Amino acid sequence: MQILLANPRGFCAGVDRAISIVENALAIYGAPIYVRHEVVHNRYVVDSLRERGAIFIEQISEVPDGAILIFSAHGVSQAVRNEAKSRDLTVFDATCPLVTKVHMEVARASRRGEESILIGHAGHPEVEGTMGQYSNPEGGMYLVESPDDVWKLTVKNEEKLSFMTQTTLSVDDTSDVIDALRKRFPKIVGPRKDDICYATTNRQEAVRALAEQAEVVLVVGSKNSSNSNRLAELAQRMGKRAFLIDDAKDIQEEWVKEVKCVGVTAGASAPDILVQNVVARLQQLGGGEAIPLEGREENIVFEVPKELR
Ligand SMILES: O=P(O)(O)OP(=O)(O)OCCCCO
Ligand code: SF4
Repeated sequence: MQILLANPRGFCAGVDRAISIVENALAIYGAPIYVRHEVVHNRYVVDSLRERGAIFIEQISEVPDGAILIFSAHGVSQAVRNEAKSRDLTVFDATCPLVTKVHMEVARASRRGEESILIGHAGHPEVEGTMGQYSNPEGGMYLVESPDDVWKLTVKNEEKLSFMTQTTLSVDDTSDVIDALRKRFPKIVGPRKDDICYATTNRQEAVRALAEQAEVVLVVGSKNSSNSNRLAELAQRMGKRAFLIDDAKDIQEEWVKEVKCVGVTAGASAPDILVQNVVARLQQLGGGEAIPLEGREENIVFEVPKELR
């Protein structure tokens, strides 16, 4: 059985920065360091950090006075930030710079009192954080997930309307929502294409090329990671069996029995050691040396804030 590796795969620049922010906090200040939400949606990364004394909470009212609190890479609402700010807390912000870029647009729309539409998945923490930058009651901030949602949306002034997206969506599905938004609201203003980040776009392009070659695709990533689920979905829609797995223990022998080519990729929140262990297990199940595919080069790094070097 041949094993192909997608390229690019695995950690993006925002995830590497956010993990480094927690580790450095722990190294500088000691345990405990509190973190609002899983710093990234990866069970291994979060368990790792938990065993080293990070405490992950959902709500700020779970954090003691005077503690150190880190916001996860997904970002947080103005309300969360004020709730932390007017509290005793030392805060470091691990929000990815590419999520903050979208927040700055929503904030500008809010100040002008002009309506904004976010394309994103209800309940996702990045969506809560981004919707949560809009506060002007004179305007409005609306979430849409699909063309159907666009077809039922009514707004107050469609002459003054902008859109923004979550960064970890399907490029193809988002394109269909934006096509609907432009047809419904011909004056709507937005980015050229979407706010989908380089890392999401690049891993979906890489998984398309992988699925073209492989009969079965394993995507290393946790169930609550949006971008990881989009990679699995993409391979499934190309007609390949695709599984989202946390680690090598999850591989069921039936999935690769009689399979001549298996592909492996990893979401932006999944560490390389997990892919290494998945490859070692596929080798036990008859796979040969892992062959990395040729891929688009990634060169972006985001540094930790100087306070945490
Ligand atoms: O893919 P999602 O947005 O669920 O988040 P993740 O933690 O799995 O991957 C890194 C994204 C962090 C902010 O975009
Ligand atoms: S997936 Fe994209 S937006 Fe999210 S942390 Fe990575 S680079 Fe940033």
